Formats: sequence, structure tokens, C-alpha cells
Amino acid sequence: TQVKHMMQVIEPQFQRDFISLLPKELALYVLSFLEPKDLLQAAQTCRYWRILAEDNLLWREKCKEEGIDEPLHIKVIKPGFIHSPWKSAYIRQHRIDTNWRRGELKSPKVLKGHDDHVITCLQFCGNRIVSGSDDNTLKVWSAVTGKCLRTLVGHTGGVWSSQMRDNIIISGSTDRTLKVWNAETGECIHTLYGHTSTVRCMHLHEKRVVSGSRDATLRVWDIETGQCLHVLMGHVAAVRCVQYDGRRVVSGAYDFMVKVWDPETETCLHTLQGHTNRVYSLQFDGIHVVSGSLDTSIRVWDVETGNCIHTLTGHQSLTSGMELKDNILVSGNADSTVKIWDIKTGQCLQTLQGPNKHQSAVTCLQFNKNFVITSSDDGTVKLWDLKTGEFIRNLVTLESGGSGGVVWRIRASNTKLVCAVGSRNGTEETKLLVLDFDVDM
Amino acid sequence: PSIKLQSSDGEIFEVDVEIAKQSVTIKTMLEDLGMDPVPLPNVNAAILKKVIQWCTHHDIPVWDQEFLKVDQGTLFELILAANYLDIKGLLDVTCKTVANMIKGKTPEEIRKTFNIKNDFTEEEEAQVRKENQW
Repeated sequence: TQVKHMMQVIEPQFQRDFISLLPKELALYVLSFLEPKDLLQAAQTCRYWRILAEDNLLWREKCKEEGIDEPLHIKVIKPGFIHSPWKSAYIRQHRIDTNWRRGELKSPKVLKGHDDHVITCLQFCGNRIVSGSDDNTLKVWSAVTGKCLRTLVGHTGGVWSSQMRDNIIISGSTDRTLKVWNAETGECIHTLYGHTSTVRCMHLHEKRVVSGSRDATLRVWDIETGQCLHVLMGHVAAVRCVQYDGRRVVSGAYDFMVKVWDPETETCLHTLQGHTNRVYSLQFDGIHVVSGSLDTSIRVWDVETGNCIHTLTGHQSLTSGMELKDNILVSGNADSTVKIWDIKTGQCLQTLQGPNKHQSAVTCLQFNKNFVITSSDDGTVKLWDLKTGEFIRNLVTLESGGSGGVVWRIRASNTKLVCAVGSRNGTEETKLLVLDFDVDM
Repeated sequence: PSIKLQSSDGEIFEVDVEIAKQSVTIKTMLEDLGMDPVPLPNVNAAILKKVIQWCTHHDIPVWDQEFLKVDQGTLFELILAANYLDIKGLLDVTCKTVANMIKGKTPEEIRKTFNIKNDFTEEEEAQVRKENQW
């Protein structure tokens, strides 16, 4: 079916080739052994092959191979051709990937905002970008249009932590209060008071948001009710980073300690000791908590045992950014280095340096199976080959990157890159750069 | 023990059971339908003799690859022999072997391997190339 239907219509009859004669199925069981790259070539072979290399189910897999899961359905030329929603979905990715990799930068949608201020946190939840700024506001943008949709005006202190979950923006401010927001109406539906110090960080998980603050206590808030279900007290210093998987609350405070909490019973299940300094970044896959300290190291902990699993050393400075995914850790470090680790093996898979290494501190990083996107004080957002660890190109290169221009944070969707760009000095008007790496399909 | 199976050619093959039961088809006919001589219409002695050779021998194995060094006719023959005999093993090896013949990019080259006439019109071929760009 579909493949059959194609033959009975295009009529690619008479083919003196091995696979054209093989029963449709077998020809497929054959082409299936080909990597997409090949299939694509095999598809340019002959109408017959093409029609085969187009077996929908054949790509539904090649896609689940590149983690597509969603086949795209484009939307009238001569001799019809039943395209595979998956082959196209796959190509879309290949192309998107390529558009990212060597795809010509289109001149990003500049989102002038937070004039003369720092976008202290960035949230990118499909088409909606939420820039948090120390200008006490947050702005919800359209990664699409690039137009500012709303400006979460409400905080009296600068916003320093933000979380979003479609229409639900949660901002943490120096003003000592989280604020739940309706990204659409931009209205503050809640003002979470309980934090006396600055709400530095906050990790939202479903209907709850654990917030970390300089007050040494994290607070689990019910994004819906606005209540503060719990208050994690056990941190001597300020909590710079927080991770909440809904089960536990991993925290990192300037107290060199990483506290694993069972929010429910406001009990510090674990006190991860190992960082000879302030733990700034945290990552937690529900199994491993990855603490990144100013102590230069990144400790991979076992949330269960609380036992340090790996003391990933290598960075020469403060590991600011840090993204954990599939036990693969990519740490952004002030050392201008980004590192990719196999937190399972503790191996430093890669180090993103090279002639095109970042010049100054790595401020943010995003990464998928293919690339590591790294922003830096050097005003450049670099695209790296996660796998090869090779620098690919600078997605962004603030002409001021060196004269004060900087890229604070970035968020990458599979198709676009949002970058909080700006500077302490008026050399880069604080804005968001929304690079779009989608393809015309 | 051992059982006898008859190729399409009409050639009976005394192939040890189990060794032949690698072909669930043969197996099915031996354990379910119970064929004194397992009639294999789709497989001639030539190829059946080859599948057995492959079976009595049980990523492309460091042997199957040689055993399949044969020409396309045979390969194709085995693809079916395997498919007909339902010998996932042989089938995977052979089919892959073909695939490998394709794994090398370049449509033009892929043809030089399977003959294949480029039956794409002016615009068509272009479109096909544009669609399977890389």
C-alpha cells in the first residue's frame, strides 16, 4: 500500500535492476539496511527506486532513528508522487540540522528589549520567548514574529530566574518574590512571597516551581494555587541553582553544598559534599544530579545514594551553563570552554575549544544529539558538533562581542536560536537574537 | 536426526533437521504439515544447495560475506530463497549485501551497480535531486 499504489500509477515498468525485480517487500527489507543518506541517493536512482526509497514506514523508523517521532505533512505537480510524511520529516531535520550547521545565517530577528539592561534569564517554549531582565521585567516574545507580545511588569526587583510552561511564566526576582505569569495576558496570576532574599533560580516542573534564593532556602510553589507548598531550609549560603523533577529538589548553593530535597517533607534527603566552592550550576536527570561549582569541577552525584559518582574536573573556572541530557553533560564554563561529558563514564567526551573556541566566558549552552550551541561573553554563539566536538561556526557574532557585546543566554529550539545579547556598556543594546534555522518545505 | 527436502528442480536434499529447520518454512512443513520430502517450489536445487550451505554454517559475518561474494543473480535468488524459506538470517545477510552495493551514494554509481536506466525526465530528475538533497 502507498508503495503499491505508486507503481500502479507512475508505471516505472521494465527495470533491469536487482531491487526492481525483488518483491516490493524484499526490495524494502533491503533498502531498510541503507542509512537515510543512501536511501536518498537510491531514490534518485530511478522512478522505481525512488518510489521504494519512499516507503513511509521505512522512514517512520529512520526518523525514530534521528528522534523525529513526528512525520511532517507538507501541503500538486505532474505525475503524482506519494511522499513519505517521514522521509520529508527526516529531510526537514537533516536540512534543519544542515541549516544550523552550515546553513547561512539569515540575519536574526532582533528583539530590541530591556534597554540598557541584562536579560538575566531566557525561556523558549515554542514560538514564545520569555526574556527575564534585571530591569524588573520579563518580556514574552514571538520567536515567530519577533514582536514583543507582553512585558511582565510587576516585579520591583530585577528578574533573575524564569521558568515557563506554555502561557505560564514564573519569574524569580531580587525583589524576593516569584511571580507566576500568564504569558498570553501578561498578567501576574500569582506573586509567590516567602523568599526574603533574591529569587536567584527556580526550576518549574509541571504545576510546581522550586525556587532557589540568596536566602539559603528554596521554595516549592504551586504554580496553580500560588501557595508555597514547601520551604527547603538547610543551605548555609545562597542557592544559585535548583533542579526539580517533581520527585526531588536538587539544589546548589554558594555553600559549596548541593542539597537533594524531598520537597514533600521539606527534608534535605541529601547534602552532596564535594565542591570546594560555590556550586553555581545544577543539572538533574532524576538519577544523577550534576553540580557545577566555581570550584572549577562538576560533580556527578547519585541522587539516590547521594554518593558522588564522578568529579568531572577539567574546566579551569566557573561552570556557568550546564545541560544534562541522556547522561551526556555539556558544561559551559567561564574558562571560555564548553565541555561534553558522559556523566555515566565520567569521560570528558569533548572540549569545545579550538581556534574558534570562545574568547571569553561561555555564558550559555544548548545542545542536542547533533550540536552544542554555546553563547559567550565574546558576543558569539557558536555551533559545535556535539559528536565530534569540533567547532562548526558562529551562529552569532556580535560585532561588539569584544567591545563589551555579550550573549548572556541562549535557548535553542530544534529550529531556531534565541540569544539574549547586550552589554554592560552601551555597545550592544540588550536584545534577543532569534536565528531561524527552519527550512522551506 | 535429519530430514529430506525437495527443491523445485525436483532434487531431494538430505539435510540434517535443525540445520534445515533454520528455514521456518521448511521447519513449519516438517513440524506442522509434515512433508516426507519438503517440497520447496520457490527454491531450486541450485539455490537450495546454497541456502543449506549457508545454514549448515549456522553486521555482515566474516564468512557470509564471502559466501555471498556470488553474482547478483544468485544473491537475488538467495534473497528469495531466504525470504521463501523464511530464513531471517540468510535474508538479512543477503539483503544487506545488496544494500551495501547501494551504500556508496551517487545515484549514477548506484545504477552502474544495478544497471538501472535513469528514467527521470528533465524536470523530474532535478526534483528528485532537490528532494533528496544532502
